[PDB]
Amino acid sequence: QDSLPDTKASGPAHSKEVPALTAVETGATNPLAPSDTVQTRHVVQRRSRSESTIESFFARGACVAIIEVDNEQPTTRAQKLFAMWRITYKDTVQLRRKLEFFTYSRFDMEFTFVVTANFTNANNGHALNQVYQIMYIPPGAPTPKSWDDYTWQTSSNPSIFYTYGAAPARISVPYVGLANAYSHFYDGFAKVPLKTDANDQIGDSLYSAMTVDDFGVLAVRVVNDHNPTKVTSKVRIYMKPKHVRVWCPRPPRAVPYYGPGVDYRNNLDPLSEKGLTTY
Amino acid sequence: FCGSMMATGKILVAYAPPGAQPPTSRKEAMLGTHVIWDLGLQSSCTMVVPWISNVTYRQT
Amino acid sequence: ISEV
Amino acid sequence: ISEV
Amino acid sequence: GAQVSSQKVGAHENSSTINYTTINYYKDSASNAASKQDYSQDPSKFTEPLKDVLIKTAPALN
Amino acid sequence: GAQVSSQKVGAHENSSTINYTTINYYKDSASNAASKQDYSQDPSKFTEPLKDVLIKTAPALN
Amino acid sequence: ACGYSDRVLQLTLGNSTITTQEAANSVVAYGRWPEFIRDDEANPVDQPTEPDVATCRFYTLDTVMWGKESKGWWWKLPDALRDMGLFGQNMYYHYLGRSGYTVHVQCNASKFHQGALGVFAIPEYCLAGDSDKQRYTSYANANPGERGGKFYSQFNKDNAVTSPKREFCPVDYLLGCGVLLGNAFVYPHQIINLRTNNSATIVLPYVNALAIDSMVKHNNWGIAILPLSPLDFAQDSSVEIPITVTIAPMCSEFNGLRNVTAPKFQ
Amino acid sequence: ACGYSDRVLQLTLGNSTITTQEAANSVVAYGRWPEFIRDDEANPVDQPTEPDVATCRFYTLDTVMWGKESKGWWWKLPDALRDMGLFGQNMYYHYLGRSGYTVHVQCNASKFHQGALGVFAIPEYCLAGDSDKQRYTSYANANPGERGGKFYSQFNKDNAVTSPKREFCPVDYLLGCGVLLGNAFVYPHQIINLRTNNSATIVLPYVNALAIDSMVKHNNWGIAILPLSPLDFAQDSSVEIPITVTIAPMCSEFNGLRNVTAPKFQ
Ligand SMILES: Cc1cc(CCCCCCCOc2ccc(C3=NCCO3)cc2)on1
Ligand SMILES: *C(=O)CCCCCCCCCCCCC
Ligand SMILES: *C(=O)CCCCCCCCCCCCC
Repeated sequence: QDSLPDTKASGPAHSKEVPALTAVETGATNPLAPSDTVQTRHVVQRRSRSESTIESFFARGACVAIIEVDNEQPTTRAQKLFAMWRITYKDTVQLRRKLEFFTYSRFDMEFTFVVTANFTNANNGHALNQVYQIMYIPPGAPTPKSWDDYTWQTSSNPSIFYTYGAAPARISVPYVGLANAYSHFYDGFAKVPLKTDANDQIGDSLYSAMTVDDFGVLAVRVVNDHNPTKVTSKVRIYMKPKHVRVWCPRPPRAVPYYGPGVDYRNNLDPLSEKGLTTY
Repeated sequence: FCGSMMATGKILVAYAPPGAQPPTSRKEAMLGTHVIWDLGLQSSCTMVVPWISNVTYRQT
Repeated sequence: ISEV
Repeated sequence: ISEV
Repeated sequence: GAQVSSQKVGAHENSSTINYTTINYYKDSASNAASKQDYSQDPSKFTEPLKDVLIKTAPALN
Repeated sequence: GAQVSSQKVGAHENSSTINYTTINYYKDSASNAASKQDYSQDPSKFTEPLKDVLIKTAPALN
Repeated sequence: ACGYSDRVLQLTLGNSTITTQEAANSVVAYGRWPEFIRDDEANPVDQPTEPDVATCRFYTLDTVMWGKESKGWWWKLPDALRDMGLFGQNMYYHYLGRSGYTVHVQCNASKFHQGALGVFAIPEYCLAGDSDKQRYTSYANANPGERGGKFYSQFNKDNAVTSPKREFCPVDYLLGCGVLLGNAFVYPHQIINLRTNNSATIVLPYVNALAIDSMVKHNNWGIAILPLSPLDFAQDSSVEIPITVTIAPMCSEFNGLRNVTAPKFQ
Repeated sequence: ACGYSDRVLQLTLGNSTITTQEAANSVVAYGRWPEFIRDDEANPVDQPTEPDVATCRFYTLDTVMWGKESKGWWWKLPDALRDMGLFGQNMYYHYLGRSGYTVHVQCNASKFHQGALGVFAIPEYCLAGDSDKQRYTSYANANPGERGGKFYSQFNKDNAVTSPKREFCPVDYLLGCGVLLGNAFVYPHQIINLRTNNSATIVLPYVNALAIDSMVKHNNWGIAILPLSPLDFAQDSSVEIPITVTIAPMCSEFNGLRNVTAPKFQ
């Protein structure tokens, strides 16, 4: 049973008890029900808050990133034969704003990968089905310089081998934070400038940034050797928090996001024009 | 200490938890976690660096 | 089994 | 079954 | 090791308590789906963080 | 023949002991997944391979 | 019984006592009183220092003036107290420190004056900056100490790309952080509406994603005071009354002792 | 049993550990270990501050050199420690302070070196002065801090009546105070005779005519180190070995908190 409270039948009043009057200076919100200020009937309440539970509010796979990777002939100028993405919920706005209703969080994370591909050029023959490698590289591990160098041997790093056309790839991740909860907001620095420092560059940090690499990166490549004709692919990453817990509520972001921190730049006018005595 | 047995000496070894100026003088080093090693028949000294951190796990 |  |  | 629970039935067919079954296949609890049977709490730590919480029929200030 | 064990639950949903189930399908134990419930031991055969192991508060050499 | 009241309070911590004959009850943030780190939530293994009465007592900060053009003031904790007696010393001689706080905001005027102050206790109060440059506010500017900072009615972008000020630019109706001020009430708070009360009293627990952290690197709580309704008196266009903030550390403990941290505040 | 010895000691206080493989047992002055002020001997009514691990730990002073002409060195407590970390701060922010001490004197040399140091712990070590002028040694000169002072082989009277040095003139065989050094053994003491031991360890109780007093105005204990037998080695006429004094405050408590005392040491 998760239903809300029944409305109580309430009659007329002529008393020294005054629930309608209060003082919001105290910091508290007046605990009033309709029966405190109007005559009410008895209602047996069946409605429920099942869908607004923290889990139910976040129980949805959100698009957090679009990684583009090519399979073509290895030439000698900059190419996308492999790609790397810094793991974050912040290249996208939607889930970011939902998570930001709270200061701290703790959860397991589900990653789902939708992979799409197409032909780039009108025609140089075709391509056989591609296998994609998605390698997790935790902070410290060697990062690839080349689409097929030794790092891809992935002996200790976790990797997904996705076959094109198969159902979207899916994995789960534990609560991997260094703290007892994830900090959606960090008012402070990773370094302090000391009076005894040589340059004053030594103690300079980014405000509100914590560890430099936070959760590491995802390195994506096409395992197949190149066809004559070029194939371009995109890996869309869907992120879902599960077994979620949250602490300290915050006002929602009201103006557009300007990078990873609380910084605003413009469209600082969220509210519309409406006349005071206009319905 | 891999010196001769006829050799004597007292050494201070220290650990300063993060956040301040890295010690350039024994005077500053004395103020943190430290062991004053006296050389003698027991050849070796052990300083334990205690887990003192803010986060539950540090990065490698 | 576990019936809840 | 075997419950451990 | 199967887990059996009642579903909260919304629209009922013209046919009482209906159940569903759940079995975890993996060792890591991170691998698990969501139970979605989530308990609720009082808003009071946010709506009434007062040292002397007062009864609504009496004066807020006295 | 099903095998049932408790998971060591890390992050808990707002809902206690949770289990998982395992069934070997093949005759050859080589075919089996890893149980990952691995016991630990003393470093002593490496950290203290001494014939007369001594107590840390007393002189190493005497 | 006898004659007691929500409006009349005495607070005593260490050798310091506060009285108030016009309070609006008092707030305990998130319903949690300050406490010490439990053995089963403990993380640094070394024996902590608990200075008690010498640090857990009422430090009064420099008074600010509230006038008709005042847009709002802000402070960060522990930063506001970094130079306050033995609390400051303990904070700088140790790598780690945790503390709760009793915050007492003071603003009296008269039965004929008008105005309302929104006093807000914000966990992790990250503020917005100067520039096109993101997350660029410098340590020295992010931390004003006792002096605190201010809000502005609008966003003046620091244009000088050659020698940037690396300062915050806190806009009032955006709570200085990209959200709307009207919603800041989800934070622990009180209102000083001058017809009702002299003062505000908020008790803050230690709030963090960790049991303890570096007080020098990170502020746990932000105190934001904004005029929800502007000051006014009789018909005198240039009215001015004082606002005094008095703060007490509570259940303060420290880990990681070594040589003193001397931050460069220039 | 097992292998234990009078010569091998470990001392641990706070985050600091001392080891010694060549000690001559250790002394507890007057058979009294340091303790806190009991409720029935208490005199200031205000709740004391007990900083514990942050102040009751081993502060090492600047090393002095012992050579063939060295006549002796002296220090006063708490003065030697007035600038030592949080102990110094606690001492200066309070009107009252009491503390016991573990004193560890360090001087190693070699099986072929020669010499003997008399290490003495003196209650109320009043020293003699410069002049024809009685009780005239100035505060700044009476208190050298960590640096300590020295003894002299004879009394050189400060003659310049116009601009007097207002210094002590401690003569060695008179223990710097009008008595004979041979009798200083009635004081808590140890001897560092180099063929026998590296170090001396004396544990001092708080000794006074009061349960607590002003640490800034008055020193409780004096540490006097004199060469009872001169340093010598092989045939080298200019031998020199270090003497290091490491001291720990014990059961430290403080009363009368207010603004910091800043003495003028010039
Ligand atoms: C800040 C912040 C960040 C978050 C979300 C944190 C999630 C951290 C996950 C870290 C690990 O991510 C992985 C992603 C993919 C894979 C993977 N392995 C095989 C291929 O995909 C492994 C780890 O919440 N707050
Ligand atoms: C408890 O689970 C005992 C009953 C098991 C009934 C048969 C389950 C069939 C599915 C087993 C999945 C094994 C996955 C590793
Ligand atoms: C013990 O295992 C008895 C219970 C079996 C429950 C049903 C299992 C269904 C899976 C059987 C797999 C057979 C594989 C060769």
